[PDB]
Amino acid sequence: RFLPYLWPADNAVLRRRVVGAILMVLLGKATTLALPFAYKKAVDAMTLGGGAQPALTVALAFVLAYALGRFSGVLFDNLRNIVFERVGQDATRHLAENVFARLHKLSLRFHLARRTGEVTKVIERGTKSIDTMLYFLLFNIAPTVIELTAVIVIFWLNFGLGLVTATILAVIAYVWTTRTITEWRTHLREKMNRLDGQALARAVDSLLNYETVKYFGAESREEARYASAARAYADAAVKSENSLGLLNIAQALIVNLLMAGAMAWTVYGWSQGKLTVGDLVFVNTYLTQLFRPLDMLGMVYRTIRQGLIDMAEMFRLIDTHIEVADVPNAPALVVNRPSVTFDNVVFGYDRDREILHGLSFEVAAGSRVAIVGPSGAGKSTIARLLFRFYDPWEGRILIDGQDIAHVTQTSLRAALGIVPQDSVLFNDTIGYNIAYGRDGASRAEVDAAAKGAAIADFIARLPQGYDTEVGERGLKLSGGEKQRVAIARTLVKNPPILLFDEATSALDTRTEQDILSTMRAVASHRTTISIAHRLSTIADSDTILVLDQGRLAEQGSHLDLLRRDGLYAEMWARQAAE
Amino acid sequence: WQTLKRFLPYLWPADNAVLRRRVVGAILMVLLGKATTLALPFAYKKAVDAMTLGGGAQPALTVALAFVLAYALGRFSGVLFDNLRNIVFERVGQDATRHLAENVFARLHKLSLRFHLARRTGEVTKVIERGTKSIDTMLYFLLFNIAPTVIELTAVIVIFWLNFGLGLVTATILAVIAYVWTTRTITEWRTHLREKMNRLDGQALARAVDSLLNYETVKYFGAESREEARYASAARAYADAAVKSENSLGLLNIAQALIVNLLMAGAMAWTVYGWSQGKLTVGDLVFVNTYLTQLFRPLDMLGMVYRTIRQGLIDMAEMFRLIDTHIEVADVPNAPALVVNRPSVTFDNVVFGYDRDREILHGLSFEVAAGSRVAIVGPSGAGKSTIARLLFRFYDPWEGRILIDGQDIAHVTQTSLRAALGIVPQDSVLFNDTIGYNIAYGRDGASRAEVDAAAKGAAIADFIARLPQGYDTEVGERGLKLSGGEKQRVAIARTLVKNPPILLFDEATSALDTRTEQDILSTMRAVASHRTTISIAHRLSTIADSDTILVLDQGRLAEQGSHLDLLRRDGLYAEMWARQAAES
Ligand SMILES: Nc1ncnc2c1ncn2[C@@H]1O[C@H](COP(=O)(O)OP(=O)(O)NP(=O)(O)O)[C@@H](O)[C@H]1O
Ligand SMILES: Nc1ncnc2c1ncn2[C@@H]1O[C@H](COP(=O)(O)OP(=O)(O)NP(=O)(O)O)[C@@H](O)[C@H]1O
Ligand SMILES: [Mg+2]
Ligand SMILES: [Mg+2]
Repeated sequence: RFLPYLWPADNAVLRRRVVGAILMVLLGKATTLALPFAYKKAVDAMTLGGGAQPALTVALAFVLAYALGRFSGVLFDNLRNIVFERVGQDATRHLAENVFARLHKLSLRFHLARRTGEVTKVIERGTKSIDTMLYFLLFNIAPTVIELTAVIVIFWLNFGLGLVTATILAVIAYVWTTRTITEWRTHLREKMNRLDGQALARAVDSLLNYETVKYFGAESREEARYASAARAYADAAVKSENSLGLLNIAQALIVNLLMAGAMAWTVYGWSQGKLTVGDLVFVNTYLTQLFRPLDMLGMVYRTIRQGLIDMAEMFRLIDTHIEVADVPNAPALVVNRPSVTFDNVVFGYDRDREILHGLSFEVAAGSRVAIVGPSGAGKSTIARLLFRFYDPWEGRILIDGQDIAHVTQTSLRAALGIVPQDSVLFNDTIGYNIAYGRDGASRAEVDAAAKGAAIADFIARLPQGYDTEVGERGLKLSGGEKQRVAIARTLVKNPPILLFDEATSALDTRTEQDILSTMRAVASHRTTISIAHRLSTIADSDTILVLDQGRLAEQGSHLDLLRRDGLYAEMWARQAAE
Repeated sequence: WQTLKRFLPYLWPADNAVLRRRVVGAILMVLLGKATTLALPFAYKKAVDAMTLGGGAQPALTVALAFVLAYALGRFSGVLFDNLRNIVFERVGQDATRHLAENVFARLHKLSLRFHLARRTGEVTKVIERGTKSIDTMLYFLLFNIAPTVIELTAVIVIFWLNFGLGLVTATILAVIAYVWTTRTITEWRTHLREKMNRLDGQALARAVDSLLNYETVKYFGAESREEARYASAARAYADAAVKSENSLGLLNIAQALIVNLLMAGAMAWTVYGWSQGKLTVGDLVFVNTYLTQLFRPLDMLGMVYRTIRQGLIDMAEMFRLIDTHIEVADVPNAPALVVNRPSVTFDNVVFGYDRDREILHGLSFEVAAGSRVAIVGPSGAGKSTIARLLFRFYDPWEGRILIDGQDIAHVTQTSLRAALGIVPQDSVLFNDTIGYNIAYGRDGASRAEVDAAAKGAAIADFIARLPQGYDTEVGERGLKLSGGEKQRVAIARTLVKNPPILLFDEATSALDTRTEQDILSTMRAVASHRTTISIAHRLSTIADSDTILVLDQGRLAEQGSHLDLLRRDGLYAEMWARQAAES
């Protein structure tokens, strides 16, 4: 139940669009009720002839009534479609936009554990389900009931109470058989959807690892592992479509038994002198015009049922994946002095394995602090917690003495600029990626960042320059070039706090020192936290934080830590060993 | 087109199965259904026996039995035969869809590295889905919607010829010709809008998927609304195109209805006039009524059938264009296998660039000796990973050649060449599975002993042991739940499980502390005897103890020699090593 979302629609002229559309339907249905009465002009072709002329009433009245009735029915249906198409496309678009936004609202844990193909299939299928569900609720529930009741009333009036009882019995057995077969088919369809999602997810995962498959020559292995899920889906789909065919034959059996009974009773009434032969075609046309909407209601029920289950699936994917949230009436972060404080932070990604065991440190405002440690000590975890992708179990994190968990995430992330360990670029040009740092960045800012990131000369020597396409995830650039593009993005952003998580690992020391010296020259009060395994990158830092066993082991300058003969001294001795 | 003549050799292996029986049965079912549909109004035309020869006990027997037997049972048998065709053909159809999807996936993995580097994942996904669906529906309509419609059309024409002379048949063929004409005209009117619409849909989905891949980036720069707007733009463009297309379809439907109902009025008016002259009966009225409805019901879909066949043909031609253009490396005719007796590597005057407007390798020549441990260093952009990609033959050089044990890489099967190489790439990507599956991926059917030995060699065995789920820990998409060093060590473990004669580490230990790195390297040097090891690294301490160091600068080999030799020459490597020992 997500009701209030469509209510803004009446702000527009959608009223005028929907009412007329509904109006069209009604008029079309009206002609469909005046179509068999139009066909009892054959009575005037046999019984009593014509009041004025026997063949003139029949010819003229019949051509006009039957032809215009069928044409006007189709015309009103298509007029409804034509006038409602704009509203329908706008509704589908708004649903897709809101789904996309809610998908970007989800937590980092979800996107790290996601499967892109599965998410794609689930989103597509659920959006189609919701769209068709709303369409059927607007155009296939009230008109069908109207036709059903109207045709029942006409049979009541012109044929007593036998035809209506037979018709309601047929309709009730129809809805019962439909429910039974649909409930039988729900399991197969659910399994089929799940298998299709898994198959598409596996295919997309194989696409993401194309270079891996090439590196290990496992093309046939991936082909077979996709064919497995493909064949499972094929079996499930065969079962489901056979179920649908059986439902169709049962529905046809019921409707045609009603047909035989009705026309037999009508001709028996004729043979008893009660009814006319025109009543035969009367009941014929009315039963066909009643068989169309019941065939519509069967698929309407099936579609609403599976649309509800697919909607539940998609929402279950977009529901419970929001860990970090703003506290009620959260204020904005005020960065007067860009300091960072880790106050006894205890954190782990999952409760069964703890990574940070009460970590505490103080990055002074405007300082240039480094973070070292072995692989797995939890440095990138510090980076992720500072950006509040997760909340710590115990302790807290402060920026200028303010708890990040008690401030709006927007203001917190506006004060931070992160160059991640895994740098990912948009499948666009270098200019777009570098300008992405700030919305509406000027060419001057882009050039300044490219010069500060030591890629201005690289971009200048490129045949397409700033318009060079970087490919998916920027893999068409070299590693150092991608890292420098990320640095240029964060420089365009220009926040008070900067965090380089292994930002220059793919750079030669010369280019790295160019970037760092340019930053130290042009920056005045920027705080710069840097993580690196290459100790030469951070030797000239103001302070170095040695992380060990999820805690802070040592802290101090390069010379102090070397003289203290501690853990950092061992690192630098083993790395500076000739 | 000739694409269908070129595509047909693949539906030729399909002919060898029992699916001959299933398709024959399906066609038979169709034919029986059409026969019953034709016979339906023949005996609904026993309303004549109701009025004419009527008013007694015998007429009521003729009529009751006549309609009960023929009309009700006939329409039921028609629907039953339609669904019987569906049920007997469902297996063949699903198998055809599955085989098409498998072949599309295989060909997609057959394309060149350039394509996948420049690809758009969401666009590729949407295009593959739409094209496979279109080809499937095209084949389905060619098999089940061409012969039955022609049969019904000609049969109803013959029946009208017999029971109504030659005026009705001429009117009917005129209506049919104006119907197909209007359909073609409107379809070609909307085709451009449909192509633009499909293109916009693909672009929008590609943009959304790219935003998904950059979730962390969007979060880092707070551009959620920016991505929302950049997706909404293409979404509403697609919406406008779709509105235009569906309105075109609505006009097509009203025009078809106009034609059909004009023919209806004319035919039934002529029938009642013939009745008024004593020529025809009221049964002829109901006759022509049911026959005209049963004749224009299949045409109500051939309009879309033409659209579907056209778009399926163009998508098939697009597929053939994509496979005739996006495979740049191929095996020479009767290519032999690579015989690596002595794992040496040779770059003989290699001139290469990715695009012709920018050359990266300017006549590079070097000799990696068999069993040696050579390093490749240089500034960012010199073309070291380019050397790595050329050695694996992702691209072919413009000039020069590459040799492994004296054999030209371009004159050997790619499978044997790539089997002799094991590379840890600069961009390590893992499958969205467990650590055990990723490490075991190095060799098909690797044993637990090999996986454990490789995890020990990559210095990650202890880490996996201390994990709550051990080898079954999920690494996430692209292995982003592991750390950088852990992911690199998993990649090293993969290449160690593979255990080829030649190994290439392109920045393989950059995210590792020097201790773990030296553990891995010492373990390798201990267990390896005659393995050739090419290593690329900016951190020179990783490669200082190499047998030879190759300095690459702007695509040319500048210096060459041991660590001591290059340090003593006071050249570029000496400058790099002095600047890297910063002692600040
Ligand atoms: N999302 C996650 N789920 C589970 N475990 C995780 C997740 N992210 C990180 N880890 C683990 O947490 C530990 C610390 O990771 P991380 O903070 O990246 O350390 P790191 O040392 O700074 N990166 P590195 O230099 O490459 O070793 C490692 O054992 C990771 O495998
Ligand atoms: N597919 C491609 N299309 C265009 N340019 C490319 C492509 N691949 C690589 N390049 C360029 O080729 C040059 C060198 O690429 P690369 O082989 O990665 O050198 P590299 O030595 O590995 N750089 P790095 O790893 O950062 O130290 C760079 O200018 C790249 O941008
Ligand atoms: Mg890290
Ligand atoms: Mg590289």
